[PDB]
Amino acid sequence: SVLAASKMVGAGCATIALAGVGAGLGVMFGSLINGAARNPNIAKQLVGYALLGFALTESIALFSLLVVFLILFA
Amino acid sequence: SVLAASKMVGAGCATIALAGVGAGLGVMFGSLINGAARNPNIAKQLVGYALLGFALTESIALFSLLVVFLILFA
Amino acid sequence: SVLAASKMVGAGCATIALAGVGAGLGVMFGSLINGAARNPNIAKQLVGYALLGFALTESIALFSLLVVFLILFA
Amino acid sequence: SVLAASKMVGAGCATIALAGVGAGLGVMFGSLINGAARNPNIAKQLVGYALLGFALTESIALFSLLVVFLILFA
Amino acid sequence: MSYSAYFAKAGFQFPAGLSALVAGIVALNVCTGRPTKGTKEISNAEYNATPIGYLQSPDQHPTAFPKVPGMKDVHGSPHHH
Amino acid sequence: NVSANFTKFETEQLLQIVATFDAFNHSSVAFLDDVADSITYCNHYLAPVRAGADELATLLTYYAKNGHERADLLATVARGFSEVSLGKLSAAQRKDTVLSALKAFQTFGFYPESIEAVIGAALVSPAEYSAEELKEVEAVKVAAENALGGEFVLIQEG
Amino acid sequence: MKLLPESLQQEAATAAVVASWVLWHLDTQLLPTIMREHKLHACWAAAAKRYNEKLFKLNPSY
Amino acid sequence: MAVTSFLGKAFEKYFYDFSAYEQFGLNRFLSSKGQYVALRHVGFVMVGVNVLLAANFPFNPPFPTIGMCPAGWEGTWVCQADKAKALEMYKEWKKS
Amino acid sequence: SSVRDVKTGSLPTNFLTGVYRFWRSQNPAEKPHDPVNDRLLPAVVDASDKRASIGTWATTFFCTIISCNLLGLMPFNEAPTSGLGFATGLGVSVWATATILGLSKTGFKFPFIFVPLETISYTFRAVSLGVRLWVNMLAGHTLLHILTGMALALPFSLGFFSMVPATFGVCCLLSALVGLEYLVAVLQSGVFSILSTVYVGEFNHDKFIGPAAKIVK
Amino acid sequence: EEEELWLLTLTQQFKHIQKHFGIDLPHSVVAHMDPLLIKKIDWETTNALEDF
Amino acid sequence: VLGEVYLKDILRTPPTGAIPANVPHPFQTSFYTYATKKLIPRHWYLLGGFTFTITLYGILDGLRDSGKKKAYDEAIHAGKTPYTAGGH
Amino acid sequence: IALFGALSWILYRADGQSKAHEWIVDLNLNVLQAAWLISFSSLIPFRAVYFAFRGMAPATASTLNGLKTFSSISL
Amino acid sequence: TFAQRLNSSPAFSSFLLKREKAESEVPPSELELEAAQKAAELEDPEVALRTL
Ligand SMILES: [Zn+2]
Repeated sequence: SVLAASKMVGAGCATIALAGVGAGLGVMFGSLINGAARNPNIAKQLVGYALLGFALTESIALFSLLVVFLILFA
Repeated sequence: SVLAASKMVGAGCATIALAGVGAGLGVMFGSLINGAARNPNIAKQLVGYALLGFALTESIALFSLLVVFLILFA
Repeated sequence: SVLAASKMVGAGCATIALAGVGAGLGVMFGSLINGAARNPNIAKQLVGYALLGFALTESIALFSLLVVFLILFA
Repeated sequence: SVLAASKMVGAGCATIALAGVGAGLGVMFGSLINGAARNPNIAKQLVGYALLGFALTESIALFSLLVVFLILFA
Repeated sequence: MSYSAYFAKAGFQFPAGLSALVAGIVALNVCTGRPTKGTKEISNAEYNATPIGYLQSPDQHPTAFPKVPGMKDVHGSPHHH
Repeated sequence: NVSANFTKFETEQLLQIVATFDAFNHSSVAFLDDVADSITYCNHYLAPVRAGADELATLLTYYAKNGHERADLLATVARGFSEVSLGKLSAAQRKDTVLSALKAFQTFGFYPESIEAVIGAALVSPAEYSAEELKEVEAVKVAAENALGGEFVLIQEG
Repeated sequence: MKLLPESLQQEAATAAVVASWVLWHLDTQLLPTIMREHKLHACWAAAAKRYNEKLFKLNPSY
Repeated sequence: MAVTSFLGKAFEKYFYDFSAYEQFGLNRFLSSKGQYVALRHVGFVMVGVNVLLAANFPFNPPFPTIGMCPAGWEGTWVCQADKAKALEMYKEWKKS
Repeated sequence: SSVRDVKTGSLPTNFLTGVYRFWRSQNPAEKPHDPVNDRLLPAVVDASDKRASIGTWATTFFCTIISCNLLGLMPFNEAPTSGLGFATGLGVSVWATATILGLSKTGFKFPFIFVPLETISYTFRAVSLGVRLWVNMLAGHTLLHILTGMALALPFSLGFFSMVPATFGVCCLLSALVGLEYLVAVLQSGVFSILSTVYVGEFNHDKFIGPAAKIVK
Repeated sequence: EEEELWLLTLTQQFKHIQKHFGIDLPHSVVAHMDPLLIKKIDWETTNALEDF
Repeated sequence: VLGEVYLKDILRTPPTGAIPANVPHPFQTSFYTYATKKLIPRHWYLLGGFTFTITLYGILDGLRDSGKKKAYDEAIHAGKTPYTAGGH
Repeated sequence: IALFGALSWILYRADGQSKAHEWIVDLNLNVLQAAWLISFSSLIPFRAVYFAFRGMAPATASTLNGLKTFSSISL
Repeated sequence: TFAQRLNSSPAFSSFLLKREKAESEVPPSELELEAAQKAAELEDPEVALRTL
């Protein structure tokens, strides 16, 4: 069971990328607050961009988690 | 035996994703403070955006917790 | 035992996640000082937001400390 | 055996490279929100640059993921 | 007056082609080509030879509210190699 | 039957019916008015756009042969003539359609803004047109220039 | 926990059947009704001025 | 005489008229109505999980215990971590 | 052969009108150089004929994906989208729809080492579009199952009515997680359809057959 | 009263539509009252011009 | 005067006798008109995408079945059990 | 048919959730989802949601602007 | 008024809108109320003939 042991170690080392994607997502949402404070008249437009931005940013998390699944339950 | 030991090792290593989402949440709430200082008349609205951002950022945080509890207990 | 030894190493690796929590907390409090300097008239209100943001970031720290518990004593 | 064990460990180490890609996507989309709040009349054009920037950042994620399967399934 | 009683006259009605949707999903779930999950296509002589309980594998009959995770309702084929 | 319930008929059905009634010399005044009323008022105003310019030219030559003048129907079926519908045709069929439409428009004395897409379809490729046909097209071109209020140029690619 | 299903083609065909039914139901049952309401209101709102001026010109009652 | 008419009217009277935020006078204990809705939500979750656990028990849980038993089954057949050993211990516990 | 009667101004009609007009507004038509009149109307109609129905396709994908995503949150129910084949079949379907449209624009012709790199960068949209929505649905259900077990363990090993504050806190966390799953269901349906519109609007562009001859004044 | 039927039926039909439209008017009553408008609307949905 | 015969199928009043049947769209009437007028001329790209994904996933099922049968073949050739029985 | 098919689907899915390996967390996920279906009946402002959806469609967002009285008068 | 007609519509007979009134979302104007009163007064056609 050294393979399953390395599976646990590899998945635990695999989810480090969620840190970077969370820092980026917090940067993007803080800029959404900033851009709404600069120009609130288009704020409901900006939130849309934010959601779209969060969208693509989230994908980099899920390609992390998929590898975790490909490590754990493949 | 070796498997439970590596489960401890991996569930510890998976936790470090919480650092980046903590940094992202801190950047986002600091930008909430800056945008509330720059424009208090929409400040409550900005808090809502922060909470929205908080929710989405917490998803990434909870994703990391998922792998911890997929390694520690599963 | 190698289980308790790996519990020590995993609790250390889980404790690493407090770093980004402290970094985002420092970023948020520095932005509190900057937003109070740009606009002191609403400054106490900003402190409220700061404490709010602090509490939500502490949730992540709580979760990280939770994982340390679940490695150390479980 | 030990080789497949190292495949799991190296795949988990190789998908750490998505952290900076997620952080860079977050910085880029946050700048998109800031630039659209700054000049909304060209905002659609900025979204094009964002997609262009996205198309040249996630390729780096491809160069991680192409390695990951090369660690896993080769 | 109003047309409120005219619309209260008509009862609940399905979406217009829902029977085609349920027919397509059922025809995808029953016309697969492969046998049912868990089961194996055996010969007719083997099927007529074995009793009921020996033909049922224990993995396909889980206990309804199991006191222990992994309880099976039937115990199949004690006669095996 | 067509004159009884003309409101039910669509434009494509009326164009096929008018093509058959134009192959023979069969027409009444009431039938012509009911077909024109049905195409103009009872049908969508972009239904000549989905027609194909040979069907519309058949209808135009039908109304020109029978002498029935309906300026609203002419303004409706002039919409179907464009670069798109004439470009859908083959070269001989486009020449026949342009000659039929220009002859009918000169008969009625009606020169819409969309006659030039007919005229241009004869002047972008004047290799298939004979000299008397080119004289006919230039007669309708000068007449449309006088009616529309300007001179006829071709637009290039840019 | 398994990532892959018993047949990927069966699940893909289920998604295709569900989305094609939503496409047919949208184009056939929903969008005609939607456009009947919307294009009635929009045709009246787009033609109010021209319609009332044309009917004012036709009306001999003034 | 009809059942579904009375069921609709009764569920309407329970949904709209019956309000335990004012009937029990909970405006003194709780601040607002939305706070009561949140606490009634979480109380519904708590009562539901306790009814499920309380419904059928004692059993070996498929969910991971954090090394804690129910204080009456230290090592009988409920806290067993290995499942086949817990199954045979359940059998010799069911023979009693 | 008789159709049903519809009340004008029903709430589903209004909701689907707003949804269709949204996904239709995502790819707007280009303004021509000439003023739109009866000379330009067949050019406008042919421009609408050459434009793909991305409003109908995006409304289709939005409605089916938000229906399955919200099916995941009904009791006794899992999302079809949390299956791998379902969600990634929808993703490969949108990518192949965009690719088939773009190939048919180029005369059914398939497309200096920049071309395989851009080919892999374009081909990864087929993976990303389905894996994003499928991964989000799978992660949310998996996180809830792991979280539910911990919550169940707290009253299983500490008494049914003997530990009120910790059970209350962890059920607050679970309830906030299910509310987040509602938000993620709606968001991932909207994200799938927005990325669908941009992927097909990369190839929606076509030639405007305007007037080739005109009267100048 | 040479043409009062046509004007008065226009007034009555639009008054009924405007009175009932977004509230409770059925589609059948609309397609009865204005069948050619419903025909021209159905032409747009048929010929893929439903967003014209 | 302007009679009722000029208004016959053009312009009607609100119904006094009974509410009529709803007029069907041509797509609600027949699937052939929907298929030949709008499903094939407009939505054949989406249908080709569904056809491609079903073809591709059949190819992936074929690859998975080939790999699984190969593992089963070398497992029964090695003399060992291909599957773990388990405990009931 | 709809109510009996929904009840048969609910019973069949609850039976299959009982048979499942993590059965108790399945039956508690049902409680966690039914809690939110309960709380949505209390939280959502259904009148404001109705009129927001009325504003979503242009047919219900405005009044019919059509035939005026002075044009179609008959003296 | 438009709000009264919305209250008499089927949508406000449904279960989630039984106790709601459309006036609370958008109240009718003073012109709309006086015109509803005037139209109710003119619903008698003999009164309309005498008034005109
Ligand atoms: Zn589940």
